[PDB]
Amino acid sequence: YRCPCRFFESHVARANVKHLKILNTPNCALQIVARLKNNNRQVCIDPKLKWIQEYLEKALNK
Amino acid sequence: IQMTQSPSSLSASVGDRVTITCRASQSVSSAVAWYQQKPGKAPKLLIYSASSLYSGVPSRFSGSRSGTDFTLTISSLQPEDFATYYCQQYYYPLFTFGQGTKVEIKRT
Amino acid sequence: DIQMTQSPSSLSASVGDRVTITCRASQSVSSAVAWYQQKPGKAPKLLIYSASSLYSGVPSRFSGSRSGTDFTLTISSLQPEDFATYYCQQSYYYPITFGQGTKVEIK
Amino acid sequence: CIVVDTVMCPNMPNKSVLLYTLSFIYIFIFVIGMIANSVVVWVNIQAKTTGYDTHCYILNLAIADLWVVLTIPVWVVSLVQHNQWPMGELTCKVTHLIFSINLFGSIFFLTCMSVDRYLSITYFTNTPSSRKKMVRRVVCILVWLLAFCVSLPDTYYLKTVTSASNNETYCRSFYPEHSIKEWLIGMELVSVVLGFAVPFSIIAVFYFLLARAISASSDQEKHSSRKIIFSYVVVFLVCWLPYHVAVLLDIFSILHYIPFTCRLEHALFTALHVTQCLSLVHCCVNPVLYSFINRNYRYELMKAFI
Amino acid sequence: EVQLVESGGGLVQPGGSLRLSCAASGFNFSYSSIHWVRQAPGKGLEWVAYIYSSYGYTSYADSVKGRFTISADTSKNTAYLQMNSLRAEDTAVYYCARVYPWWYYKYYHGALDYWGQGTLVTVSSAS
Amino acid sequence: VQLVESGGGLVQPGGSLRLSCAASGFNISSSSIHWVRQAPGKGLEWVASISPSYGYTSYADSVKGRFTISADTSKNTAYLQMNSLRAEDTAVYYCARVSYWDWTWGWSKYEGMDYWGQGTLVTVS
Ligand SMILES: Cc1cc2cccnc2c(N2CCC[N@@H+](Cc3csc(N4CCC(O)CC4)n3)CC2)c1OCCCC(=O)O
Ligand SMILES: CC(C)CCC[C@@H](C)[C@H]1CC[C@H]2[C@@H]3CC=C4C[C@@H](O)CC[C@]4(C)[C@H]3CC[C@]12C
Ligand SMILES: CC(C)CCC[C@@H](C)[C@H]1CC[C@H]2[C@@H]3CC=C4C[C@@H](O)CC[C@]4(C)[C@H]3CC[C@]12C
Ligand SMILES: CC(C)CCC[C@@H](C)[C@H]1CC[C@H]2[C@@H]3CC=C4C[C@@H](O)CC[C@]4(C)[C@H]3CC[C@]12C
Ligand SMILES: CC(C)CCC[C@@H](C)[C@H]1CC[C@H]2[C@@H]3CC=C4C[C@@H](O)CC[C@]4(C)[C@H]3CC[C@]12C
Ligand SMILES: CC(C)CCC[C@@H](C)[C@H]1CC[C@H]2[C@@H]3CC=C4C[C@@H](O)CC[C@]4(C)[C@H]3CC[C@]12C
Ligand SMILES: CC(C)CCC[C@@H](C)[C@H]1CC[C@H]2[C@@H]3CC=C4C[C@@H](O)CC[C@]4(C)[C@H]3CC[C@]12C
Repeated sequence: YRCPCRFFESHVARANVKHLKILNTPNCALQIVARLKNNNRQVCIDPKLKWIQEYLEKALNK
Repeated sequence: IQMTQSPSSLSASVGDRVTITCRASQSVSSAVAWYQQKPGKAPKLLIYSASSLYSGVPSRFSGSRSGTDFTLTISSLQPEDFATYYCQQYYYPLFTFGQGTKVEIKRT
Repeated sequence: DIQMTQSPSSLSASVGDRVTITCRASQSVSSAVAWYQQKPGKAPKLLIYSASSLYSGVPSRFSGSRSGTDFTLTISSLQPEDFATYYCQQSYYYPITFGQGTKVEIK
Repeated sequence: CIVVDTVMCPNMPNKSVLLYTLSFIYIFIFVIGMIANSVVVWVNIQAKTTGYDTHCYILNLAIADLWVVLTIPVWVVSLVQHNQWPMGELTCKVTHLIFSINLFGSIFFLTCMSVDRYLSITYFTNTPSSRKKMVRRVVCILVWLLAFCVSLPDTYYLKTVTSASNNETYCRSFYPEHSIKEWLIGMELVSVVLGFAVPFSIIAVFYFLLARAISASSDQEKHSSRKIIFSYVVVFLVCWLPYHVAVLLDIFSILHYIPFTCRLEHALFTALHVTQCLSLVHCCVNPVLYSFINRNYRYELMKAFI
Repeated sequence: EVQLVESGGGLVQPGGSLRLSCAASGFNFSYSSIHWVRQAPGKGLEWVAYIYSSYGYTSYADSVKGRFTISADTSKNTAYLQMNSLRAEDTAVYYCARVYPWWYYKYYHGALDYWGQGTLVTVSSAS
Repeated sequence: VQLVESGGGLVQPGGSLRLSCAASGFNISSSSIHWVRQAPGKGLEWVASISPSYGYTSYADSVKGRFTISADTSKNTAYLQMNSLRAEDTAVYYCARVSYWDWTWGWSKYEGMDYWGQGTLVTVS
């Protein structure tokens, strides 16, 4: 049971993200991966966030 | 999993307190959902997870959770909010809807 | 130290015969008993090390054994060169304790 | 001003061949490890009736390697089924505990033997046999206790879970949600510091010292070989170096220090599995190095068998 | 913007067979899981089954296992439910809904976001 | 291998003496050096032992506190220092080696005093 994300990040705000990505995986289903421009790093976003889920749904819906 | 949903029906007026409950015979990690269906229309999702309101639902609806005991509260019922409310759990690969509660206008 | 009683103190066995010597410990020594021989007025030479492992060079006549704490040495054929004193030793506990010796004399 | 890209990872194309070959080799490891360790224990117990001063570490090491080998059938059954766990939660917990304890014990006894071999020349040379026997017994108890202590925490959190969508059951560790990164990383550090770093450092340093001491003497170097000692050190590296390199790359992938893509998924799955198979030659090679090469052991085995 | 259309309902004599088709248009069909739900006449909703479009992770309810099957065609963006051996208690209205199975640590998202408009299935033997 | 003992010579009661055992053919640091004695017309008796590597020494109960054994590894030598000698200390003292074989480490035996020396006669008048 190996999938790209093993844990979440629940302290990321909208102003601290510059590029999102949605991974579809055979094991862990839909996952998100954000690129924080404050330190240019890559994190795994928590879907529970109010803005993340709605933003991703409009990206997929379109 | 059996999801008992009390009461069988509610008699309430416009603006009065309206509460519905949903007991899970097993443990579901906040993985529930509350829907409403008009008599001749498809259900409309109202709450997911346990309390996260859907995108467009009004703010009156509010979900809660205590161990495994999920409550749906509709503060200040309006005339628009007279339908049948259903309780779902999706923690397990098999989903189960509740019996469904019907809220009816109270008169005399 | 640990006492170690060796008997008998003198063998009168003649040439070509079988000789047996015994040494009984007080406590238990785990196969750490060696047999030495000493000619009159000469340095001793190891004969058996460990309970029974024969030393590399001594004839095959000499053979040791063990039974609990009751060790024994057997010389099958008392060839005339085998008339000397024999000592039993233990190294399992320091201080190392020898036996009383056992002079072998011609009949 | 945020671009929402999407990436769908296809299924694993050619993992079936890898799992087939890995199981085919695990069978040989199991057979050979079982036979070799049983013989070592038998002769170690039965050679005390001939007068030998058999060593405790080489008996405990044989037992630990035997226990680890005993769990290979369970791993193979789980592996063939695309890494799935038909058994229950109790079986997974018990198997993990046994495997972890015995594997850690095996490595610790190797380090202890490395230290004791040098001390037996320099230090335990005028020490009565009874005293050194007592010291070895105390060390054996401590090593077993330490192995058990290290293994317990990981097995505590192990729980079998059925995927809510795949409908497939796995057995993995479910650490507390509020702190998972602090757990995973933490555990890895232990497995790399008490597993490879400290044991390898002690082994390498003390075997170098032993070789130096043997070379200084004349009788010892005439009888003893300086290539078997270097064989000990290099064998430990070949078994346990690639496995930890692969695991560390996996951890760097988890922390998103390396960009993700399907190629890394395949090339890390392959690396982990291949290196896992290699690292278990530990049990097959331990008897062949510490027991089956010794002249005394070979003669004793030939006498006992006949 | 998002449309789900169900077609295939009607009458089915006892022991018959039927095929309901749910055609979707307006979202990434390969990133969503399609669920089929029932509603008996006068009773409440009962969940039937679903399918992961891009991987075929099918799952069935207890009352339909071994009689109902699902198959998703991503090229045409349509999910089909094949119903076999309809006992007289299978009459209902069948709804097609979709989900985005977002990964949560302890479970997966399963709240049916968009529902179709239902198709009636009658299981009776009469003129 | 060969051990040579130097010393001997009669001493006065209460005096002191220093015997030396020099070994050729092996590194003295890899084996323990034992001193044994045999009184006139009596059996062998242990006296002392030393490890020339780190200096671990053991003494018999009879002579503990009067004898001191000390080794020097540069010249492969082991010395026994006898102080407060008494009348019964008259004997013949041998120096022996308890060999240790590295190639038999896992499966070894209980090695004995394979190599001895001619030993010197110590008299205490
Ligand atoms: C077949 C197999 C071989 C393995 C070889 C080496 C290590 N592991 C293996 C393994 N697993 C790996 C998982 C984590 N591992 C934790 C663990 C405990 S002790 C330990 N040592 C690592 C080296 C270190 O030097 C000392 C400590 N690592 C449990 C066992 C295996 O099983 C397959 C897993 C399938 C399933 O999970 O069903
Ligand atoms: C947690 C458990 C189930 C893991 C399995 C560990 C078992 C096999 C371990 C734990 C303690 C170990 C024992 C500890 C001490 C000794 C003394 C030694 O002279 C012989 C082996 C022996 C008797 C060990 C055999 C293996 C042993 C019993
Ligand atoms: C992390 C793990 C692998 C480290 C294990 C280190 C081992 C080799 C260490 C731990 C404690 C050490 C022992 C501590 C005390 C003594 C007493 C001494 O008179 C002889 C050496 C001896 C018996 C040591 C030998 C080496 C030893 C057993
Ligand atoms: C065998 C014994 C003596 C040593 C075993 C290593 C100990 C020190 C290791 C084992 C697992 C480790 C813990 C793993 C997880 C966590 C949670 C984190 O939020 C704080 C650190 C903490 C608590 C670690 C501290 C060190 C730890 C307890
Ligand atoms: C230390 C030595 C003896 C280790 C022997 C095992 C080596 C050869 C193993 C360890 C891990 C293996 C690699 C693991 C992953 C990949 C990625 C794959 O896309 C091509 C093969 C490749 C590159 C493997 C080749 C063989 C490999 C490098
Ligand atoms: C300690 C040393 C001597 C152990 C030697 C064992 C080596 C040769 C074993 C360990 C794991 C094995 C590999 C396991 C998996 C594969 C993948 C397969 O597609 C080609 C063979 C290959 C690459 C095997 C070749 C042999 C292999 C590398
Ligand atoms: C059974 C498998 C896993 C063992 C793998 C290690 C093998 C290759 C090791 C174990 C012992 C080693 C031998 C040990 C001693 C010697 C004597 C030396 O003068 C030449 C090399 C030689 C002959 C070694 C060759 C390599 C060797 C045979």
